[PDB]
Amino acid sequence: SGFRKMAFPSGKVEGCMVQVTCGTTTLNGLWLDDVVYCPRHVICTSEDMLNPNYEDLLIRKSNHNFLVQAGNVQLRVIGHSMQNCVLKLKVDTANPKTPKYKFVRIQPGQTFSVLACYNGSPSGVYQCAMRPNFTIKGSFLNGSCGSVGFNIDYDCVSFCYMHHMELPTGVHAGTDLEGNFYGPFVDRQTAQAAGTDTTITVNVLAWLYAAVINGDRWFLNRFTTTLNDFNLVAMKYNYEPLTQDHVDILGPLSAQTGIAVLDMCASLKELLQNGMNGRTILGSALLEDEFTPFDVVRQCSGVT
Amino acid sequence: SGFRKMAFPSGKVEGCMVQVTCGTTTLNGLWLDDVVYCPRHVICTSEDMLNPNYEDLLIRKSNHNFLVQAGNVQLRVIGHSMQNCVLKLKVDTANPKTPKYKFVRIQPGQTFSVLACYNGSPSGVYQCAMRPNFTIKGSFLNGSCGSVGFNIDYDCVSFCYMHHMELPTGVHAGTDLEGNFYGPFVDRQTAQAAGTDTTITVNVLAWLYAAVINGDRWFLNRFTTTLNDFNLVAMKYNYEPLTQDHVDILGPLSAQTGIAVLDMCASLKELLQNGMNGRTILGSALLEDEFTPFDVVRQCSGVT
Ligand SMILES: O=C(Nc1cncc2c1CNCC2)[C@@H]1CCOc2ccc(Cl)cc21
Ligand SMILES: O=C(Nc1cncc2c1CNCC2)[C@@H]1CCOc2ccc(Cl)cc21
Repeated sequence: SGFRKMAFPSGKVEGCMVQVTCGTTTLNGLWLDDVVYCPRHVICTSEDMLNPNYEDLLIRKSNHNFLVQAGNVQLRVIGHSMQNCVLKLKVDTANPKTPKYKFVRIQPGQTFSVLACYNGSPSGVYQCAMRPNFTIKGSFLNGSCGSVGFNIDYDCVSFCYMHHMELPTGVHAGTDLEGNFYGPFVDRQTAQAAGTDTTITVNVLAWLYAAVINGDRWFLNRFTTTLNDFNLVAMKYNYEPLTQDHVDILGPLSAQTGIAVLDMCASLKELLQNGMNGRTILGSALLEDEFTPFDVVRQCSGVT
Repeated sequence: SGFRKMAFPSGKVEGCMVQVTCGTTTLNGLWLDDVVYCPRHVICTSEDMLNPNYEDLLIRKSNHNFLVQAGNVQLRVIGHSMQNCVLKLKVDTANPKTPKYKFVRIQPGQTFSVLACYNGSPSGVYQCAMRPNFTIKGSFLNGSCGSVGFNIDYDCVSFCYMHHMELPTGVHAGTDLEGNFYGPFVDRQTAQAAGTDTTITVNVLAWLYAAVINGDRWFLNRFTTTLNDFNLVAMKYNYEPLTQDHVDILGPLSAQTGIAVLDMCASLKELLQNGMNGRTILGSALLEDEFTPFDVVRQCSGVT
């Protein structure tokens, strides 16, 4: 028992982190097979970030201008190409620690682990959610760019995020591993609006089921609701609308606990309208939305 | 910017996890150099746990009864000894992935990362605190015993915890890597009282400094207090008494923010007496005590 904000073991990803330097800019790269992936802004100076023309900036760079260091050894760069907002540096050596991997574009509301890195070295790992507005609330300092987010399914690492930018609001923005930004963001130093963020309703419900499994049951009530009535409340409290697709993925948790999805929706409705009344759920005084129904099933069953 | 409950990268520890089986009991072991460390209750059946005589139970076991599997290969056990509540299995092969390491006994209030494992395989990593009552609030299912807690300082892994038991309250108890339980616990299936738990005051103050660094400043007030007045309030709210030693370790955070330790104590006093008034600090609606002053300095500076 017990329920924690658990990250995936980061070993398979640590073995892929390298340092990439171009001119005076240094950031993190991801070495998979004979390719190193990093944010394309490694070719910019601070002044270039105001309005960069990446095609023109990259044209002035050659393979020998990209310094790639893995641990203490230097990698020989034999090719370079830009794909959307990432640079792909072809190296003459395959990473011997390359795990089985995939590049995946996650959906808003999905969770992943971030391995925060500086100078190609890992400092920490944490679990977070891709917000419905395509930002992440990470912990990233200067030099953290190129740090990646991922999920693991037994021996396969599905890379889903690469860190690029911190918005003036202190929230974070990045790309998938093909260099496409999540959200409307561009890699320029210009104030960019992240949309209205909402609470990931399906995740909160999954976390309420995780609380029932671990013994926190005070929030259970004698009521029920409909998907329509619940969504009227969710919209009022800036929660994402719950669909039958969301109800479907809550099925295993509904089965284990014997608490129907709409009954759990009624508990969530009362918590939204009345608050916690100074009480806690799984050690939190607010409604947690950073665990998906899959995360709750995985943690409660022991998937290694 | 941003502040997360960050765990240490778990790679160095993943390379040390093995599965240990003795009879019908399987749990996790820690392979360092030519020794495998695991909870001594691996030699018990469920029935034996009621009132085990470990000296007598171990006497019936020989080296060949301890099955140790690392990944897919079997390790040859050439010796066995009990040290307090851990078994040390001498193997004929040194773990080639043994990182630089130390065995350390942490103090109550200190934090560490847990690599939860099942059948010698890592499933997740999370950061937690050793409670003032020597329990931890982990996330451990059946088969998680032998999972370890640790800290990392550049290339050295200081192992501080090995998981052994879940109390009837759902909280967790374990030993240091010499097999000494943290707290008054014994490895027997008998209801055991964990003392009154308290909030780790120095950690809450460090986390308030981390909030100021990241922009959450609403809780700052025009007041100050004394160590005596503050401790009268801390005792009322079941907080640990703050000592000059605690004030001393908050020094770097006090310097960075320009907010004197007793001024931050006054903010904490008002938060204890009045609550948050429906507001959040670093995305939490309660006072977080799972970040030490060292953790806040490390995360805010970027120690890899
Ligand atoms: O956001 C950026 N980096 C950064 C990333 N993550 C955390 C932190 C920082 C910098 N301050 C400390 C915290 C850079 C600098 C600003 O101008 C731009 C513009 C576009 C892009 Cl893609 C990147 C950047
Ligand atoms: O606590 C124990 N294991 C366990 C450990 N962590 C999490 C969970 C469990 C079991 N239930 C699921 C969650 C075992 C069984 C109970 O009797 C004892 C008595 C003493 C000792 Cl050292 C160990 C144990």
